[PDB]
Amino acid sequence: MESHKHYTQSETEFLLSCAETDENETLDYEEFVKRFHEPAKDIGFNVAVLLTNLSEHMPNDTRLQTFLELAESVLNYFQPFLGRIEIMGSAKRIERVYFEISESSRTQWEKPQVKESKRQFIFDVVNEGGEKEKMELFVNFCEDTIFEMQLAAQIFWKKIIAYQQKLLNYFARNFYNMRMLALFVAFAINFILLFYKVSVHYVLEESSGYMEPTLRILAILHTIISFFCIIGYYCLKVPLVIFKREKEVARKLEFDGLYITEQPSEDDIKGQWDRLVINTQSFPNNYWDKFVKRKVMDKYGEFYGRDRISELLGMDKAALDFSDAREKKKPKKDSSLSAVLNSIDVKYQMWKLGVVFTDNSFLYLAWYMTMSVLGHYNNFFFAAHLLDIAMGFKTLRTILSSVTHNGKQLVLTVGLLAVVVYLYTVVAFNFFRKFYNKSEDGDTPDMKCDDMLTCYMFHMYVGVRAGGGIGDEIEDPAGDEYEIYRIIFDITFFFFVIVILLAIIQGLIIDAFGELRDQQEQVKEDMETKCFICGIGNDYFDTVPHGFETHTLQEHNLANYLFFLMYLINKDETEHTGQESYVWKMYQERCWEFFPAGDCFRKQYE
Amino acid sequence: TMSVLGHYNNFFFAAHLLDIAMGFKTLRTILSSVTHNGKQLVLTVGLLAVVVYLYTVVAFNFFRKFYNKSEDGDTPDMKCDDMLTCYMFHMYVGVRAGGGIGDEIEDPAGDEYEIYRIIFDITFFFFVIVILLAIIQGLIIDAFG
Amino acid sequence: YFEISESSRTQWEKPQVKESKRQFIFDVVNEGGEKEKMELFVNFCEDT
Ligand SMILES: [Ca+2]
Ligand SMILES: [Zn+2]
Repeated sequence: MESHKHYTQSETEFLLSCAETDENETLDYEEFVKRFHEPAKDIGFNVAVLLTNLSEHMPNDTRLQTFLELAESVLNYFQPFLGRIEIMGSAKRIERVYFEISESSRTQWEKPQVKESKRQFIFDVVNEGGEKEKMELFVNFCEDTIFEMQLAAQIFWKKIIAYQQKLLNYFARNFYNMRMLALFVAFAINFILLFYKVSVHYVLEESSGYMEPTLRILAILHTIISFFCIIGYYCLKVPLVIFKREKEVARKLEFDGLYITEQPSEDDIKGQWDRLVINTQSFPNNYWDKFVKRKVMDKYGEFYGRDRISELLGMDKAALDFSDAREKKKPKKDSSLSAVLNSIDVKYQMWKLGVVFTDNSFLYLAWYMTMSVLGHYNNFFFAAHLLDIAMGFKTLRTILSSVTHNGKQLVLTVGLLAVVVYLYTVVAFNFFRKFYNKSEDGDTPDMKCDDMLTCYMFHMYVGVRAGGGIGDEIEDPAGDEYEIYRIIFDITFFFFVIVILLAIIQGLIIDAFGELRDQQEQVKEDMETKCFICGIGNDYFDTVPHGFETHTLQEHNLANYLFFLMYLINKDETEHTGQESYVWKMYQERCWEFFPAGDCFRKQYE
Repeated sequence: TMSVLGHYNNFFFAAHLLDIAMGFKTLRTILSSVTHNGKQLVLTVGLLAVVVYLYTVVAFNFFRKFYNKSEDGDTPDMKCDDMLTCYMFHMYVGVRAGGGIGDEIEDPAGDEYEIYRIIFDITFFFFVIVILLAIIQGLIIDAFG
Repeated sequence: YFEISESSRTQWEKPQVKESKRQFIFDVVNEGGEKEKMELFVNFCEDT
């Protein structure tokens, strides 16, 4: 401690004065730091927040300058522990509030799935969401993310359950690695299936042993890995989506009265599926708000009937359960002795199944599993697993979303194409029917136009795909009886169908791909040259070196805002400061006017 | 090294004609364009290979009696009677026929697989010819632009 | 105000200096923005 260049002799002797000397000349540094560091850390963080507030408010004071050099000598330890937010409220001015950030919160934020959720939120809030619901979506994302961080941190009856929990946690932790291994095994199976031949009798001929049994080995391994992937997903991401839906339906019940006063429509299947379990037993299982039932009861009980509310919301004959629990409640209760199973609520379980079977990703993994099962029957069904790279990469997802994007325009252009092909078909069927003789020697003429449906199909199957119309494959007229009419027909066909409509669908898909790529680049450039919270711009902060960088990484950090919301939630109110209590009241009343809309600390002060 | 190799075989001096591409400006622009959207080009080519492979396996299972590339024979030159040969024939003819793959193999002309064969061929000419090949074309043209 | 040498003018009129100048202009207006523009310009002046 005297040679590590971080202590002078006075400090070294002051620190040896704190020794224990347990009669053998030995100190236990373990208990030393377990006893002498935690309160020191807490009060040091408090005084560091005080000094940082004083610094960021009153600059350029030599006495405060030495105070600040000592302050930063201390802050070199509390830099990753203090966070700052710019609130706008209760004073008509920007206020820099400070708070504590937990190492656990930092780790759970550094977790991968949290980063994936963050990038997805950024993308779908800059693409679709504007500025009226931007803060709404951001606060919803913060809530979903703190729930996801809690889940990631969480990641005879006492012998099987404690092991199945560990197994599910391991699967949820290695879900992504399971996906990569599944992709690699699928590529291997497809390579082996490429090394193939036929004799009516399928055999893998191109190799000499060591390749037939490994195919079945990799097939059963891929099936096992697909089952492991779906099991890990069901315990890693299903909690998040069911929590989102529970929060949505609970807030619709509380604020809007979706199933009390403004009953949903008949086409919205989501409304009906939520009405299915607005009255279940354990309705808020993941929203951590087990009192939305009593809240909506107290809100809509004196107008629509308290008994009616209690029967439509579940928990019948328990309108006095609150008073019974407030006055001489029961201490506890054993689970059961004869009812080991069926304790769960079948209604809520069916609701969970119905919400996971329309997740658009659980469905993808289910299709993956069924394709593996079918590949066990016929090995060539493992080729469908090669499409996993299209969903794994970015620009491939862009191509797929492009071919899906202009869906209605594509379908209607294809319909118009079919209609012009049908019109050209009927004119060729009436007039130019002696020219559709597809034979070289015969002598049996293979007339493709001597039937309406066959002629229409020959048209839609040759004339659309000949690249030069339809006349370049059937016989040339070469006779002054229908020459001019036949040529005008063929040139009009090659004009409207080949170089116009086919080109229209081509350009439709190409422009959809270009638009999707261009929106992605615009989202990237907006995140790179514009602030998310305030959105003042980049040239304003491009005055001091790294100005915009420090502004977006210190003052208006989305991670800092999320950590501040987590701190307010875990703050144990009646201990909030003025600004913290104000922000908490705004968050409870769902107003979000405390975000800096068109101002920042630099724009407000010097 | 190309000059040294041209001393061995004189035709290696043809590689020196590419010096104008680096000497001029718009030619360097064309080369930097074909290099620019590199990852997007590679991944679009991979997706192209994948759809060609899927169309290959469906043609290999169902429409294998139509790949008879002969005029007189009498020995049938079946190009689809092997998986790798069928995939290669696909990636080598159906991508570059300009009108799909059905415009070079025999017409079904029979009410047994006619509708399925035509839907297969029109979907091929749609996805591979006038969509994905067009996507790579537009990628390079837009990089140049 | 300052003095400019005829030697400096000639070496600036040299061709490779003009090539380096145009390359710097191109790759400082294309990739470089305004935060590192003066950095790149001073580095170019030293190289030149
Ligand atoms: Ca208080
Ligand atoms: Zn900002």
